[PDB]
Amino acid sequence: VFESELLLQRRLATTALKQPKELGYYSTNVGGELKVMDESNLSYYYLPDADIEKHIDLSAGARKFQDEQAEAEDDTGSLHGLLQTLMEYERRKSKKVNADIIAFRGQVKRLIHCAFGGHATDVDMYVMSFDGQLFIRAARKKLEFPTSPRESWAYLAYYSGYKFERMALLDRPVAETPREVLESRGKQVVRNGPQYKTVVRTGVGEHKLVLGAEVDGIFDFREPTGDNLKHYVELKVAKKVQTLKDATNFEQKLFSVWLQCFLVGINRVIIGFRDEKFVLKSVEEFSTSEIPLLLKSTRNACVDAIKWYGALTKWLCELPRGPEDDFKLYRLSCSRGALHLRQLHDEDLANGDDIIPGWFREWRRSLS
RNA sequence: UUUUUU
Ligand SMILES: [Mn+2]
Ligand SMILES: [Mn+2]
Ligand SMILES: [Mn+2]
Repeated sequence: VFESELLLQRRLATTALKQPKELGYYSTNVGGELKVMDESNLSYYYLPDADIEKHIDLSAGARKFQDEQAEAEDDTGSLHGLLQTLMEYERRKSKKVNADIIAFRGQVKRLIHCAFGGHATDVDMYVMSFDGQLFIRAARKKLEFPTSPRESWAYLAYYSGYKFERMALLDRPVAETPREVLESRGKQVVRNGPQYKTVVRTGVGEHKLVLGAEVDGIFDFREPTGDNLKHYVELKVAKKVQTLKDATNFEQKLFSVWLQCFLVGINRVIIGFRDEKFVLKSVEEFSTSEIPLLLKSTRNACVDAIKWYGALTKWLCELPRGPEDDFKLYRLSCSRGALHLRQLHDEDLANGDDIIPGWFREWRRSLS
């Protein structure tokens, strides 16, 4: 329990970020399908002006949407896919990855965000120490799906995100896509089961992290034998700005998508702007490194976030990580303006697969 | 994917 708490206004004076580097990738689907070092679920961006001129309705198909994530019974916070891909990478070099924290981008994002307007309740994770490193996972085994009717704002907003993915992405590059396919994206059923994730090594301050992140597609082209961070794009839906209150909202979405992308080196953002009827009006591309300067013309928010990020990283890295500390377990939360760490005594969580599975523990021993 | 007063 030693450094049990970290105040949300704490800041490290160091803005130093590492160049993030792609280590690996993997494709998943509900029903436990995992494919290590496989890019099957990586999509390609294609949304021509001609398509946008057709007045794309991002609420279309909401009633017949197959919510495969909602229907699945699977552990959405699990590190299993990440660790498997990591194992395979370490197996190439026959050597543990050099890093302090192993986690999902989404969870780190939530950690940073809770100092800048993000909900404190979104931070609810486990930290387990093992082999000199910290393993961090969402505590929740399943996400919180909107349960209101499908004609509701809350449901349409939720769906539109996936609908815009279907209208703006392709399974393969344009050249390799049948015409029937290019011209009928409006008809096709929207899915959320299939995912593609990158696994990246990055850093802030003195500390290095390994982050899994879900990736929306390739913007321009893929390098089969190179690092594809620079080619990835993050897709996002936002309400068309026409009022002072819209603008402030959009500034938040910008800061937020900047959190989402800078963490793992994704430099391309595309935002589909909708009206209140969920009709797509236009699309605008942004470069991630540009967002902080854009926000400056509205704030020092990005620089502070980085200082916060370094503070919480060094704070978490103060947890004991020596040979006697294997399988210690902690709950990480946010409340009353601070982050909290609390050691746990739950032998079933610590000895089961929920955080670090046996096959991975066994793999790391085989290395010492 | 949705929300986040920041
Ligand atoms: Mn996808
Ligand atoms: Mn995504
Ligand atoms: Mn997206």
